[PDB]
Order: sequence, then structure tokens, then C-alpha cells
Amino acid sequence: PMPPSEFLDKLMGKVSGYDARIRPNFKGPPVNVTCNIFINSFGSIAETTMDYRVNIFLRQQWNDPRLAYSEYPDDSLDLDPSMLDSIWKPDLFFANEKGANFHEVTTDNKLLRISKNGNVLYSIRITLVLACPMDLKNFPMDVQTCIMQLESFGYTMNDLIFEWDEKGAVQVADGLTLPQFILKEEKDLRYCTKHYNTGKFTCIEARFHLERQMGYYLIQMYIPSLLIVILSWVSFWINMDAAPARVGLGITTVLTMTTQSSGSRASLPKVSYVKAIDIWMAVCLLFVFSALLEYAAVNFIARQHEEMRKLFISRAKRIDTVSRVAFPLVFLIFNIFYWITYKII
Amino acid sequence: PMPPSEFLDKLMGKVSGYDARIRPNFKGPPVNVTCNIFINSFGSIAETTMDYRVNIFLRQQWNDPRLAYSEYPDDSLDLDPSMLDSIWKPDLFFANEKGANFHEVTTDNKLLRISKNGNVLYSIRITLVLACPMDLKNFPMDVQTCIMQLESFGYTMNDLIFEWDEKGAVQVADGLTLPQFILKEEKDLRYCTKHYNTGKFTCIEARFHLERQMGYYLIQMYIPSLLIVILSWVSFWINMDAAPARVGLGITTVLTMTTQSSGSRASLPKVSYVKAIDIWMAVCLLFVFSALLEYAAVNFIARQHEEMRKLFISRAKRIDTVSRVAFPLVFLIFNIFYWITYKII
Amino acid sequence: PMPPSEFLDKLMGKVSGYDARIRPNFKGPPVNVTCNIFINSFGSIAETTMDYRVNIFLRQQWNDPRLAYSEYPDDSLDLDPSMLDSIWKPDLFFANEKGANFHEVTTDNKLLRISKNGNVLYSIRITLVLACPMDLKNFPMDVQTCIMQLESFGYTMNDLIFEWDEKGAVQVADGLTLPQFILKEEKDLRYCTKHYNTGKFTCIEARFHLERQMGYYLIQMYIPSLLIVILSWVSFWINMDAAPARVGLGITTVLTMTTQSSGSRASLPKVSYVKAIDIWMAVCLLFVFSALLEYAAVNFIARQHEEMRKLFISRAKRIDTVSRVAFPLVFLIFNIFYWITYKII
Amino acid sequence: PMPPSEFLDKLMGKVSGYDARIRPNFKGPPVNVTCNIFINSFGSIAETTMDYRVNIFLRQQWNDPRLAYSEYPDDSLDLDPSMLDSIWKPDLFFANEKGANFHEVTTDNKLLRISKNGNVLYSIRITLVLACPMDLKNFPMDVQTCIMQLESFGYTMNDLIFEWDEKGAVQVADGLTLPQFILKEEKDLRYCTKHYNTGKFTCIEARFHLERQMGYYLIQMYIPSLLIVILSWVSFWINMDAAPARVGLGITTVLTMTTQSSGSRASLPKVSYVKAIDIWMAVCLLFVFSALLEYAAVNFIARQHEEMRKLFISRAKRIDTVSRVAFPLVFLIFNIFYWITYKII
Amino acid sequence: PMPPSEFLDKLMGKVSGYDARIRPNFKGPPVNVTCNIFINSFGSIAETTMDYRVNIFLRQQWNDPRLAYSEYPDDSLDLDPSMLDSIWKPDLFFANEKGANFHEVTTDNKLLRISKNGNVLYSIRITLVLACPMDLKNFPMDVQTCIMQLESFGYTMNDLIFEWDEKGAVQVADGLTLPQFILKEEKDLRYCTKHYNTGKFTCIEARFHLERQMGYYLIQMYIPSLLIVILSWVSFWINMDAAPARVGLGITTVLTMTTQSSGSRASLPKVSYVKAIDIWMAVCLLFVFSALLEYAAVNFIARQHEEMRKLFISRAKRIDTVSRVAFPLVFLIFNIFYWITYKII
Ligand SMILES: *[C@@H]1O[C@H](CO)[C@@H](O[C@@H]2O[C@H](CO)[C@@H](O)[C@H](O)[C@H]2NC(C)=O)[C@H](O)[C@H]1NC(C)=O
Ligand SMILES: *[C@@H]1O[C@H](CO)[C@@H](O[C@@H]2O[C@H](CO)[C@@H](O)[C@H](O)[C@H]2NC(C)=O)[C@H](O)[C@H]1NC(C)=O
Ligand SMILES: *[C@@H]1O[C@H](CO)[C@@H](O[C@@H]2O[C@H](CO)[C@@H](O)[C@H](O)[C@H]2NC(C)=O)[C@H](O)[C@H]1NC(C)=O
Ligand SMILES: *[C@@H]1O[C@H](CO)[C@@H](O[C@@H]2O[C@H](CO)[C@@H](O)[C@H](O)[C@H]2NC(C)=O)[C@H](O)[C@H]1NC(C)=O
Ligand SMILES: *[C@@H]1O[C@H](CO)[C@@H](O[C@@H]2O[C@H](CO)[C@@H](O)[C@H](O)[C@H]2NC(C)=O)[C@H](O)[C@H]1NC(C)=O
Repeated sequence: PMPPSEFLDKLMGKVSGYDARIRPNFKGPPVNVTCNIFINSFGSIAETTMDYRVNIFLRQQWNDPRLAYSEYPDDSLDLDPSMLDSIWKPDLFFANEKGANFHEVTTDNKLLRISKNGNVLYSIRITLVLACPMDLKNFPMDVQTCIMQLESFGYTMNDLIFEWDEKGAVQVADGLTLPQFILKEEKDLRYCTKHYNTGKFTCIEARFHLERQMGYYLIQMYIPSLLIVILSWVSFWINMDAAPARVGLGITTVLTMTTQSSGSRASLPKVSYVKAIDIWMAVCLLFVFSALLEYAAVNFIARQHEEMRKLFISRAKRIDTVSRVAFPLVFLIFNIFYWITYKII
Repeated sequence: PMPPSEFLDKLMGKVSGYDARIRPNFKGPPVNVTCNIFINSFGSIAETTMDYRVNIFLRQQWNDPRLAYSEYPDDSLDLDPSMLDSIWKPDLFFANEKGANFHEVTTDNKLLRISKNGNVLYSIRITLVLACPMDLKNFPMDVQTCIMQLESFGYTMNDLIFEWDEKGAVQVADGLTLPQFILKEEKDLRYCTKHYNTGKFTCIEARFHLERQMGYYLIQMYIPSLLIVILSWVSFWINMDAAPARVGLGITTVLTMTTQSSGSRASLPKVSYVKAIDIWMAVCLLFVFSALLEYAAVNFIARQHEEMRKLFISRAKRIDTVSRVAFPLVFLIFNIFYWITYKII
Repeated sequence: PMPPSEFLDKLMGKVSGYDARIRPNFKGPPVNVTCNIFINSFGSIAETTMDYRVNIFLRQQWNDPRLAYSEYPDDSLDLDPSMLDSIWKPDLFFANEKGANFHEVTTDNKLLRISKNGNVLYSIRITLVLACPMDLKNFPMDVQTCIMQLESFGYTMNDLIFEWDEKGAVQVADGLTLPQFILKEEKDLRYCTKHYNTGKFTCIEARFHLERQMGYYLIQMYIPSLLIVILSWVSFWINMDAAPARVGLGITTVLTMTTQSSGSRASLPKVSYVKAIDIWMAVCLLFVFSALLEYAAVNFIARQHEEMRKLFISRAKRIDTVSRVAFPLVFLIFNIFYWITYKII
Repeated sequence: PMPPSEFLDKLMGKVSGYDARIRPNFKGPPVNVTCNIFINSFGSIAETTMDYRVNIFLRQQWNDPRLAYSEYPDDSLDLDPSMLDSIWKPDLFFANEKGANFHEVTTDNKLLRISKNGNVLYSIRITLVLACPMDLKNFPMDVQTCIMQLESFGYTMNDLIFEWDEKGAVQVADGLTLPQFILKEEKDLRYCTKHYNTGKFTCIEARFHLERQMGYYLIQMYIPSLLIVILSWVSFWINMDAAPARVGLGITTVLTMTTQSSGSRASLPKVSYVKAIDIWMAVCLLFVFSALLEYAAVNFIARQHEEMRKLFISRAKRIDTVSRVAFPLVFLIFNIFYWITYKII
Repeated sequence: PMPPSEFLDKLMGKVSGYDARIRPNFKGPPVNVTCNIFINSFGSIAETTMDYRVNIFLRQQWNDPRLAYSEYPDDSLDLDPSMLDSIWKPDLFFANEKGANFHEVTTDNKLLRISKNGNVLYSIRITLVLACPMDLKNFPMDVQTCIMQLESFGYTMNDLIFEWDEKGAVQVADGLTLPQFILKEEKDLRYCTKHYNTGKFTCIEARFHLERQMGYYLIQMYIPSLLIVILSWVSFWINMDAAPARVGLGITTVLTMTTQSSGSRASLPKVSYVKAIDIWMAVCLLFVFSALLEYAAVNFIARQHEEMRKLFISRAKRIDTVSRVAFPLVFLIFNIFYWITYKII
């Protein structure tokens, strides 16, 4: 019979009185909007800005009894996105947008379908710049959790209620990678139900668990700083009398410990509180620092003054042979207490 | 009875003569607009640009006797954001915007309610890029104060007056963090009342006190530069005669003091005036610098010329044993006078 | 006769009933849209963001029997881009846009031609910010593959079908360069045919193979780190007794191995998993590290204690003459196993 | 009587024939538009891009005899910014915009007042990204001058003439700071009067003098590089025979002179011509370079060959005692000629 | 008589049938559009993105016999930019835009004049982000050529033809500087005449020759790396027996050669192929590398074993006195062959 574009103008026009500024079931029960998203892209998790951008589909389903039809034979319709302003749509927004936009390439990326009984499917495509607060206390060994919450804006709880559908509430695209994190397959789903001095506004959220990878920070920041500490211990096996050899090994080890730490401030984030990589790069500075102060003691005792010249030279060898075993044992005690308290947490 | 969207077109149309270009109470008392904000997001406090961005709600309440109604039974209404251009709204703007924008995702994030007596509630959602001038004289030990002021633009003092409401004038969202600062729970509220050659324009402002965290700059910039100064003092306990050991300890300590300072210019801001971290990294350069000039004196006196060869070698040991105690005492006097004058301020 | 702009208003107006919201061949066979692109610009392949931008022409051809004409004499027409909203156009979009826009400089860069039988040519100009996931396991020796896929949005498989034309489906502009990659002349063309819970949506894609150039990373990151390992081997030819000469060569070689690696973290990407350049810069750290621990053994055996003073000094020369040949042989075995497993892959 | 919004529609409508596309005083004298600006924000003076952004008010005053009224009683009016397109406005633009925009937060930030005799006040709020060419020949000791010029675009000299008003032509906001510069209170005001092949177009400009602060570059780039040169002179007081002590002091001083210069390339701008900080960091490299070549002469003469073994060892001490006094005297002559020629200019 | 705005509505209205969608001289000769540009700003030549932005005026002149008038007395008119959509304008675009925009500050920056015979002048103001491929083979000694080409989009060769006018086709603003390049006063002008599978589209282009300045790269990258090579040669004048002095001079010279190269990777571009600065910083690494391997030979021959102890100590002095003259002669041969092949090219 008549084409669907003319059939919807009969259904939504000034005939039949469909006003797009009044929600369905007016002065009655609230509207049960159900939602599910589909994540196309995900990433660029900035940590100075503390945000991440995501590229989603947003599928919304509700019921509208004013749009029920029976004369037209086909079981479903589709409104063109040009005529989309003549339909009541929920005023969904994201409570932590921090900037967002649509996509308008070659067509508005907006889909609208109307079933026969009046169920309405509405699917759009959004780029979000969502903000999640991050906790970089233990920086390589951290688990970040970045939420994504969907409030209503104008309609309160008694007029409009969001729901996650019980059939795949969050799907993720297949070949999706990240430069630093991995995305677990555990999506929490819970209500939040914001209160203001304006009213009870509904909101639903979805939590994403992010686990930071490790293999880069071991190879270039832990293991090289580990080897600089090992090169401090070889002063305790070099002779006592070789005075240019000991202190030439001394400061040039604390120089390369500073050079290791100074160049690595570009790759690390720029927060103003102490990390767990920063405790490692500061305690490993102290062992190189304490490995020279040992020799400042040995050089002073051996130079100190025949019977007494043999007694002091035997006491200075005693503090050497103690420090060969006892001081690498101290570093292993730190190395145990470090990795326990940053894998339990 | 009739739906609220048709009731507002009777109330705002060409019938009843409501013109949206004339403020309420025209040729009479001024309009008492009262305001309060709600901060969703806050951060990215750039210091090269000297600004910070914030994501707020902006609630405005005023009275409009032309919008008073009694026939419609419900105690409140809500205008749809499409029909929002047919209401007088105040021309509020921020005196230090430096760029801003709305959010138009899935609906204009704009709320309008009309009470029965004519009170109007208007709530929108704005991202600001507000500018605050910063004073980095004492850089780690600083308290920044970044204002947020709300002028009127077209209406003068006798027509429109802003007010902070006496019931929660600034609320902040709960789980809100910052990468470098902490946000105190002390919001000042004061008038500013701008004058121009155009007229008296009202404005209200809200001050935010920011306190910079400390723990990163201690662990990687103060304490490592502190340990380099301690490694200068061990030259005074090494023997006088070990000439490659003293100067090999000398310059390699002033090399790692430069290497500590040179790599840290990326994390620091790029202002062109002297900070308090810059005084520390320059005075601690002088103690490493002065620890070698001591040895340049000792090597010259001991080489200088039997009776006189014993007298000079005893004078050069005198200037060593003085400098073992007196020069670390000088550094503690600087270390007292530094931290006093940057914690009193 | 009559001008073509007035002839198209007769063809597309309310006369003849051409509605731009109904696809051609409605309630019949699907529409066979055929496509080919023309790449003007290409590049800025970011790897933190994992995307690349491209500037294309997008030529679309389909058939529309409602636009067939015979009265007007000329064999082709051209609709002005102002009147472009009165033509059914396919809702093509890119499945990995991540932001895109048109160009509207001096005229909308949009072309539309209508042939006599009803074939329609439609050519536009788009800047894309397409996203491709990258795999930086073997970072200098990698072959990246960045796809470009073109879904439909609103119309399912039974209504609209995309095709690559069989005559030059992807052309590339002539003098097109890249800062880091080279673009092979092998463009794959395959279907993808997306499924959702909404329906079967057609999509076609084109793969681009990118091969990273090598010559920068050899000259400044492999060859200089190669020469630092060679400067470790000259300690095995310097005398055993020259104790300041050996360890002064020792740590100052592991200092310049760290200095080589620390400054190169700015040019490298910032992923959080181990690369192939990172294995090279860590194993070459171990050979410089192991070249000093050899001397810590030699200095301890030779100092260890006449008959036994000759036996130990001959054993310490034995471990030197073994390490002159055997340890550069170990490095060549690593140097073989490295370049084999990163050129086979 | 009647409200001012309806009185202006009588004044600007199709009644009385006010056409907004014809300037006042048509086919007569030119229009004397007078202007003054008010700088709210100022800064982010980039030097790679060679631009600076500024946030101004722009007040324009002209006369329009068609807008003169006498029936309405009040002495001034105000047109709403929605109805602003029905007024002739000058086509002022900035000759070095390089991008700019308005502000449209909560209302267009646009003001229009009409006096009784026909004087029109028009005030808007603009963010500019104005471009000024910079001359970094003498980089810390420079005085930058960044202009701000306001051409007309369509109207020539005989139709429209800009003027600075004689009452506060440029005001600046009170608490306005900059990260690197200071803004002098000397605003030049002069005409520029652009010619083209199109016609004489009027323009007025305002010069701003910027003076770069100094205190950061002294503390971290001049004074530390000054101390490295002083540590070269202590080789001339260390003994001649201590051969590892002299060259160990030699290269480790030219290493820390390179380390000082290499890390400072991030803070400096990236121009491709020689600065004044670059002459300092290159000449101070030569004094450390020449302080070792002195010892290469001393070590060769003293090793050169009893009577002649005493003569050469007395000649090598002669070139030492000359270089103790004469070479720090040469550096002071450079230090005089440097600071004179970069403070006169 | 009647004002010009009403005279153009008679000339362009539905009276006289001027349709703005049909080019002048329809079904006849093509339109001879002539063009010339005026460059206001120029710069920010990025090399990672391989583009540059420019701020131009764009003057277009063509003839339109439908706009010829004789009744109105004045010899020229000017259409207001609001009524600008009622004029046929050429669909000029730039073939390498990569993003562009107009300027709409206080008025659309668009000019239109109509002469009496029908010549039309049209001048607009555009910011371009034009893309030019760059060839950084010889990086400091390069001459870049960045084109600027102006295609037609919809009209083919037989309908519209672009021309450069024979009277000043490209003017440049007077005080125009660049941070790294200089702009020669030699503007090439040639046709390009693009072909597609769509048709012959006209295009004209203008080449700009850019010559990179040199003075920064000499003072801080060539001359300092030159002096490090000179400090290698002083080992050949220091005594053979001073074993800590030679290798302490050895590695600390190859450390500062790496430190010179490592810090300079931030200022250099990030291409992935070998430059000419990279050949210099790698060959100058080899001379410092080869200056130590000489001493590894000398220390091994002199230690090798009375008659034979005199013969080897005289052979090791022979290889020293050869290397004092012969090896700085080798570096000058490289220094000749380097600067010849990078100034001929
Ligand atoms: C939307 O969902 C809510 C809850 O799922 C429904 O509200 C309840 O509906 C049942 C039967 O109509 C009543 O027994 C309850 O009293 C209602 N309230 C609550 C709090 O449970 C509501 O009917 C649904 N509305 C529509 C249009 O489906
Ligand atoms: C808006 O607030 C101001 C001050 O709160 C009111 O102005 C005063 O109103 C009282 C009584 O009407 C007078 O006694 C005063 O003379 C007024 N002026 C001042 C400076 O105090 C004003 O009435 C309020 N307007 C509305 C509509 O509420
Ligand atoms: C579009 O292309 C498809 C396939 O190329 C066509 O569909 C087939 O058309 C032939 C003859 O009309 C039939 O025998 C087939 O049964 C059709 N289906 C399939 C799956 O092959 C279709 O006709 C084309 N439509 C137009 C307007 O050209
Ligand atoms: C705008 O200002 C100019 C100059 O200030 C005026 O032009 C002069 O006006 C006086 C008297 O009208 C004449 O004697 C001069 O011959 C005019 N020209 C010059 C070059 O001085 C002009 O009248 C003013 N126009 C308006 C509307 O105020
Ligand atoms: C536009 O310029 C072209 C060439 O300058 C003109 O085309 C030629 O015009 C002359 C005389 O009209 C003919 O002899 C030639 O045969 C034409 N073609 C060529 C290829 O030279 C054209 O006439 C001009 N059109 C207008 C409106 O000026």
C-alpha cells in the first residue's frame, strides 16, 4: 500500500495528536527504558588528565503505546534520521562525560525502529571522553577500575527508570587491544540512583577492571637498577689498599644509579605522591650510597695507627668480611618485604 | 485536562503577550537571581597555560510573575529544551572563561521547571576552561587559590543581581581526586561587583584553595640531592696522599649533582623566575663545588715546601680536621634556614 | 531547452512523488552499491593512540530507477550540492571511525551525477582518524596491518549490499611518503559481514600492509650499543695488576650502556610489554655487567695466597685467556639467535 | 508605554525602511567608528608556533542617524542579541587572527545599546590566537614586541574609518600575570592603513612590549656552567706528576659541561639559528676543552728529555704558573665582552 | 536612486531568472576563473605530521554576463556576505587540504564586488593545514619544496578553467619570519591538470622553496662532537706507562660522545631512516671508539716479553708515533668527503 515514510507522518503528525514533548504513559507508571552498549574502540587512558576515551553503540528500548499500529502490514518500520525529532526520546546522558560528540559521516549514525505493538529500538554511535579517578599508589602493580554511568537528566525516578537488559548488557568488540592495560572479561552491573536537591534521578553503571601489564617495567627499570646494586658488592672483594679502584667504583655506581632514575622520569606519570616504583628507585639508591660509606670506614680505620698497625689492619678486614655476607643479606630482606606487600595488595 | 506542553504554549505564546526579550519586573525592582553550582569533575590544572578545567552543573533560580498560573492543577511544570528559547533567561557568563561549551549528547543537557507561583529553576551542564593566575615562588611548598567568578553581561546592577543561596552554595562530587593537588573543604564566597565605563555589572565568586602534595618531590628530588652532598664529605676522611681518589670522588660527585638537576627539568614547570626547588638544587651544587676547592687547597699546601716539610704537612691536616666538622655544620644551618622560611610562608 | 536545475526539481519534487526517505527497488531486491576510494593523504600513525589518519575520496555508484529520464537531451546531469538532501543516499559509515569530518572550503566537497538510465555517481571527500590495533612485540622488525572497513548502519543485508568494483578498487596518490613506514602495493579486499542482535549488516574492508623502515634504529641504537660491548672486551687485554685501569674501564662502560638506554626512551613507544629492542638493550647490559664480575674474580684469586703465590697467579691468567676467546664467542651465539628469530617472524 | 523590544521592531522593520545592508551616511562622508579594547586574559606565548592568545572585550562606537528616536521616553535602549542581525555592524577583523572564536555560554556574549541621538555602543567578547613574529637572537636578554591590528575587510577608506578613542584606548585587567614575560604599561597606538590591489583599507594597531624575566636562566644555566669552568682551573694547582688526577679531572669536567648543555635543550626553544645562551654554552665548552690541552702540553714537555731533565721540568712549571693567572684573565675578558653586548642591545 | 541592496535583489531574484546553480556561459565556452593569493601568515612546519599551516587571502575573478547592468549609475557594487548564496561561485578547493576553515569573527570574512560589465571579484580568508611530503635524507643541509595546488571539484575541464593572473600571482606579507626555515623569493607557477576516472579536472599550483638554517646545528651538534674527537687524540701524547690515565681518558671520552648524542634525540625529528646528522654522530663515535683500541694494542705489546724487552717497547712507541699523525689525517679525509657530498647535493 502506502510507503512507510508517509505512514509515519500520519502516525506522528498533527493528526492523532502525537506530541513529542510528552513521555508515554503520562500521569501513570514510569517508563521502563532498557539499555545495552557495544564497545567498538577503547583506550588512550591518560593519567595526567585521568580519563579514557571509548567509542560505543548505545541501544535503547522502551514502549510507547501511541506508536502502536495495526493497519500497515509489515511487522516493523524504520524512521529516517531526518524525521527523528518527532519522537519522544529519553534524555540519557553520562554522568562523567568530560566532553563527547556524535558522528555525522555520510548520514547521522542514528537508528530507529518501531515494532507493531509499540516497542521502539533506538541505536546511536557516540565517542565519549569519560573520566575515571585513578589511584597510582602502587604503580606497576595496580588494578584500575573505571566506571561508566548513565543518568537521566530531566525526568526523575517516578517518570523514567533505566535498566540493564538481561541478555548481554555489555558486549565488547573482538580484536581489541590496549598499549598498557588488559581488559578483564568481568563487567559489574549495578545501580547508583543519584540524589540531588532537585530530585531522585535514576542511573545505571558498568564497571571495567583494568590490569596493568608488567613486562616493560621489569626489563628496563627493575632489573637494570637491580644490577647496579650488584656492582656495588664487588668493591668488597677488591683489595683494601687499591684506593683509586674502590672509590672509582663507588661514585660511578651512584652516578649510574642516578642516571637510571633521571632518564626514567619521562616514561613515568607525573603525580605528586610516592609510587611503588619510586620506593624501589630510592631504596636501591641507599644501598649504593651505603656501599661507599663502608669504604670510608675501612679507609679511615686502616690509615689509623708495630703492634697497633697490625691490630687495626685486622679489624678493617673484619668489617669487610662481615659486609660481604651481611649486607647482601639485608638487600634480600628488603627484596622479600617489597614483593610481598605489592602482590598481596 | 490539557497536556503541559500545550498549556505552556498558551502561557508563552502571542496570546498573553509574554515577550522573552523583556526581563520580569520591568521598570521596577531588579531581578534577584540566586545561584549554586555542583562540581562533577575538576582537574588538569595546567601551569604553562595557567588554567584548569571544571565540569559543573549550574542551577539558577529567579521569579517571573508573568509565568504564574492557577488553572492547571499540578504544582510544577517542566519546559522541554526544544521550546527553551521562549523564556527570559539571565545572561550569566564567567569572567575568566578562556573557552567553554555545553553538552548536547542525546538531548541538550538543560533543565527548566516552573513552579505555580512563578519561581523558575534552570539547570545546565557546562565544561569550563577557567583561568587562574598562579604564583610559583615557593614551588613544592605552595598554596594555590583559583577563583571562579560569574558576571552578568548585558544587564547592569539596577536590573539584575546575582546571589549565592544560603543553602549549600557549592557542592562537590564525592570521589574526586587530583594528580598533584588536594582540594580543601573551605569555599569562600564573596562579591566582586565589576565596574567599567559601561556600568556597574554584578558578579559573585567562589574561591578554591589548593594545597600541593609533597611526597614525590622529597623522594626523588630532595633526598637524592641530599645524599650527593653526603658523598662529598667522605673525601675529608680519605687520606691526603691518595690524589686520584680525592679528585675522582670530587668531579664525579659534581657530575651526578648536575645529572640529578638536568634530568629533573622535564618534570618541573617552565617559568622564568626562581623557585624554591631551584634554590635547593643550586645551593647543594655549591657544597659539592666547595668540597673540591678544599682539596685544591690541601694538595697545594702539602706539595708546598726537613723542618718546613713537617710544618706544612701538619697545617694541611689542620684544615682537613676543621673541615670535617665545620662544613657539615654549615650545611645544617642552611638546612634549618631553608625549611623555616618555606613553612612559615 | 530548460536548464538542468529546473529539470531536476521536476524530477525530484512533489510532482512524480520521489521521496528521498525510501530506497530504490523498495520491497524487492536489495540495492547493489559499489564503491572505490582514492587516498590523497596518509600518515601520522600514532602508536600511543593506536590510530592513523587518512584523507580519501569516496566514490559510490548505485542504480535508482526513479531517476531515469528520457526527455532531456544530454546524457548526464549534475545535482548541485545545495539540493543534495533530495536524493536517497546510502548510510555508509566506517566501523572504526574514531572521529571524522567533511571539508566545506569554498563549497561542500560533494559531487553528484545522474546518468540517463538512472545510474548515480556520488563522490565526497573525508578526513578519517581510523583506528588499527598494533602489535609491537618485535618493534623494529614488524609488519603492521591496518584495516579500513565500511559498514552500513541502518539498512540490513536484504536491503543494501556493498561491493568493491572490479576496476581499480583502491587507488593511491603518486608522491605519497611516510616518516617511519613504507606502504606496500598489495591491497587485500574481503568481506566481513557484521552480525549483531539487530541484524546482518553488510561491510567491505581493505587491508593495508605497512613495513617499518630500519636504518635509523641500526645507526643509533644497535651499532652504538654494539660498540659498548666491544669496549668491555679490552679489559681482558689490559694487565692484571693495573687495578684502577680495569674497574675504571668497567663501570664507565656500564654507565655509558645505561646512558645509551636511558636517553632512547623518548624515541621509543610507551607500551607496557617487552619489545625486541628491549631484549637487545637488556642482554647487552648483561655482557657489560658480566665483564666486570670476571675481574672481581681475577682480582680476588690473584690477591689470594713462595710456591702458592705462583700457582694462583697462573690460575688467574688462565681464567683471563679463556675469557678472551670464550666470552666473545658467547655474544656471537646470542647475535645469531637474535637476528634469526626476528627475521623469520 | 510600549516595551522597548516592540519599539525597536518599529524602528528596524519593513516600516521606516531600515536596511541592515547599507551603512549609515550612505553616499556621503565615511563612518567614524571608534574603538577600545579590554584585555581579560593574556598569555601562552608559544615560540615554536610564534603566537599568543588573548581574551578581550571589543567596544565599538559609531553614529547611525537612521536609529535616532524621540518618541520613546528613556534615554537609552538595548537590543537583545537574538535580534542583532537587523543592525548595520562594521566588518572589523584582526589582520593576524590565526584562528579566533566568540563565546556562547548561556547567552551570546554580545551587547548592543542605542542612545537617543543615534550613537550605538557594541561590545563583544573574543578569544584571539594572534600571531607575532619573534626575534630570538639574544634569547634571555630580549624585548619582544607583539602587535594587535584591526583592519576593515569590505569597506575601503572612503566608507569606513577606525579610530582609537581619546579616553583609555587599551585597558588591562588588574591581576594579570605571565609565566615567562612581564607586560610593560606602555601601549603604543598608531595607524597602519593597508594597501592592496583592491583598495585602501583602514587599520589601527596597538603594540605591546614584553620583557623576558631572567632569574631562572641565571640560577640553572649560567651559574652552573660558570662553576664547571672554575673546576677546570684547579688542575693548575694539582701536582704535575699526578697523571691520573689531572686527566680524571679533565674529561669529567668536559663530560659535565656536555651533560649541563644536553639536558637543557628541552627547556630552550627549537629555533635553527644561534642564540645568546648558545654562545655562552659553546664558549664555556672551549675553556674546559682548552684546560686539558694545557695538560697535554705539560705532560709532553715534562716527559721529554742530567742537565736537560732539569731544564724541561722547569719549563713545564713555567707554562703552568703562566696559565694559573693568564687563562682566568682571558675568561674575564670574555665575561666582560659578553654582558656588555647583551645589555646595550 | 534606489539603494544597491534592493538593486541586486532585482538583479538576482526570481525576476530575470538568475539561477545560482547554473554557471555562466552555459552550454558554451568554459569559465576562465583567474586567481591570486596573498599569504598573511606561514609556518609551524611540522615534520612528524609532514604539513604546514598557512593563512591566505584568496582572490577570484571571473566573468558573468547575467550580472551585467547599465541602469544603476555607479561603476561598481558590493554584495553583502549574508546574501552571498545567490551568486554562482566556483567550487575551488585545495588538493592537499588536510583540514581547513574560514574565519567568522564579527562578520564573515568574505568580499564580493560586481563591476558594470559583469566582472566579479570574490575574496575570502582561509586557514589551511596543507600537507607537503618532506625528504629528510640530508637533514641540516636540505632544501624543502612544499606545493600548494588548487583543483576544481565538480566542474570538469570543458566547463571551468583556473588561471594564475599575469599581475602578481602570489604576494607575501612583509615582516614574515620562520623558526627554522627561510622562504626564498622564487615562486614557481605551473599547471597540473588532474585526471581521474571521473574526468579531467583543472588545477594550478604554486611551489615554495624552503631552505633550512644552519647556525644552531653547528654550534651545538657538530662543533661539540668535533671537540670530543680532538680530546681523543691527547691520549697519544700522554705517556705509555700511565695506564689509569689513558683508559680513564678513553671511556670517559666515549661516554661524553654518547651523552652528546643521547640528549640530542629530542631536538631531532623522529623519522626511521638515516639522516646526515646521524652519519656524523655515528662516524665520530667510531674515532673515539678506535682511539681506545689503539691503546689496547699498545698496552698488550708493551706488556709482552733483556733484549726483547727493549725491542717490544720500541715497537709500541712506533705504533704511537704513527697514530699521532696518521689517524688525525684519516679524520680530515672523512671531514672533506662529508662536507663535499652534502653541499653539492
Ligand atoms: C515499569 O517497571 C516497574 C517495575 O518493574 C512497574 O511498576 C510496578 O508495576 C506493578 C504492576 O503494574 C505494580 O504491582 C507495582 O506496584 C509497580 N511499582 C513497583 C515499585 O514495583 C511498572 O508497571 C512498569 N511500567 C511499564 C509501562 O511497564
Ligand atoms: C531583590 O532584592 C533587593 C534587595 O534584597 C530588593 O530591593 C529592596 O527591596 C526592599 C523592599 O522591597 C526595599 O525596602 C529596598 O529599598 C530595596 N532596595 C535595597 C538596596 O535594599 C528587591 O525588592 C528585590 N526584588 C524582588 C523582585 O524581589
Ligand atoms: C543485486 O545483486 C544481487 C546479487 O548479485 C542480485 O540478487 C540476485 O539476482 C538474480 C537475478 O535477479 C537472482 O537469480 C538471485 O536469486 C538473486 N539473489 C542472490 C543471493 O544471488 C540482485 O538482483 C541485484 N539487485 C539489483 C537491483 O541489481
Ligand atoms: C568622520 O571624520 C572625518 C575626519 O575626522 C570627517 O571628514 C571631514 O569632515 C569635515 C567637516 O565635515 C570636512 O571639513 C573635511 O573635509 C572632511 N574630510 C577630511 C579628510 O578631513 C567626517 O565628516 C566625519 N564623518 C562623520 C559622519 O562624522
Ligand atoms: C576562456 O579562455 C579560453 C582560452 O583562453 C577560450 O577558448 C578559446 O577561445 C577562442 C576564441 O573564442 C577560440 O578561438 C578557441 O578555439 C577557444 N579554445 C581554445 C582551446 O583555445 C575561451 O573562449 C574563453 N572563454 C571566455 C568566456 O572567455
